[PDB]
Amino acid sequence: MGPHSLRYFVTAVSRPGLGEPRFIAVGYVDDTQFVRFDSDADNPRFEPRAPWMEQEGPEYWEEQTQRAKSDEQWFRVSLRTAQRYYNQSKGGSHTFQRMFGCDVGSDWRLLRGYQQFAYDGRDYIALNEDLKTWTAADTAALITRRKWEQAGDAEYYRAYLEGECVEWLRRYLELGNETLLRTDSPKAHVTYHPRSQVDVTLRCWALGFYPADITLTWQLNGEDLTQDMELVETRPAGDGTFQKWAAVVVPLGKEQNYTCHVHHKGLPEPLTLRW
Amino acid sequence: MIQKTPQIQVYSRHPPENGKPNILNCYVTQFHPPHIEIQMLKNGKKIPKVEMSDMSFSKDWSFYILAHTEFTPTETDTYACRVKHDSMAEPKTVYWDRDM
Amino acid sequence: KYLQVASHV
Repeated sequence: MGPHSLRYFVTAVSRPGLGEPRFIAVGYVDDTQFVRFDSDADNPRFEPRAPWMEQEGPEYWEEQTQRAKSDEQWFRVSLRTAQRYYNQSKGGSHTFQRMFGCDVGSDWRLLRGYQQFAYDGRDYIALNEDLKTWTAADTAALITRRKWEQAGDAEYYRAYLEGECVEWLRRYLELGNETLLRTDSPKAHVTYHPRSQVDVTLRCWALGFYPADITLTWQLNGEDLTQDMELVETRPAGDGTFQKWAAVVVPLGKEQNYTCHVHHKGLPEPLTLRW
Repeated sequence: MIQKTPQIQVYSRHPPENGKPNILNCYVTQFHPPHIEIQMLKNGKKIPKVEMSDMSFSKDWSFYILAHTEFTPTETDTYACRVKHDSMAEPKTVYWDRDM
Repeated sequence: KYLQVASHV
């Protein structure tokens, strides 16, 4: 069946004196965004962001919009509480984030579930892998943890992660089976760039690949490098595929000694390129 | 709250060819807090029709966003992405380089 | 499918 994930990334940011916090939730299947909710609209609604979601009927959008609106109120409260727990100066913008969702392996049994939270960009509380206990990041989040233990909330999240989360991931993969599920293998090449009288930069490119995960490295004679290698962050092309490059500075006349290596799910055998 | 300075890449969707229509991307990542100002420029002038992705964040909580616009590389035109962010004591401009 | 947070912080 090969692995997949459903994930939501949710952010609220306070703007004191200038209105209610701005709240945005975005949903992904694997590396593909498919839904959003943004509180900055006259009439905010949960909305499709992938073609294959557009034929979900109105009851889907209604239910999801109700859940997102409840979350919006939860985030407003949490921003206020966290500020009190951490004894911060009033005024000032703060952020609360949540990331949650499910991964499946080669069956419809949940491989891993997530329910993690962050305040001001740093861990606050997260549900452990057992889906039974909580890791509190500090003594402020310990207050929250005791509240959530007494409520039995781990059971609530466990039920979602094992049930409805995986059910709907399954449905999304069917709706977008065409585009999700594909593997676009990287097209690779090396470019050559004079640097000085003594050396040159060789740059090894991987273009148009999906999914985003890839390994791209240079070697000097079968061994990984004893020198600096520039490796840029994997980056979106905009059209649903990804790009990456790795550059080495090498002495003139020794260009043939260096090999670029590309590993990706969509490649029968790893690629080896040489200038 | 620890501020994280945005990491910026400016690059084309397709390998650039002079005179051929393309898309210029400005991918800004690994920043905090989420308020950010991104603009793209051609020859030092703001480009007016710039689309932005919905902002999201990575596993490590840091925010990212993709800005892009239509463009046509030529031998003499130049392109840049200018980013303002609270982590930075002034705006950061990154010029498009067809080798990167 | 989106799930709202059960309890307050």
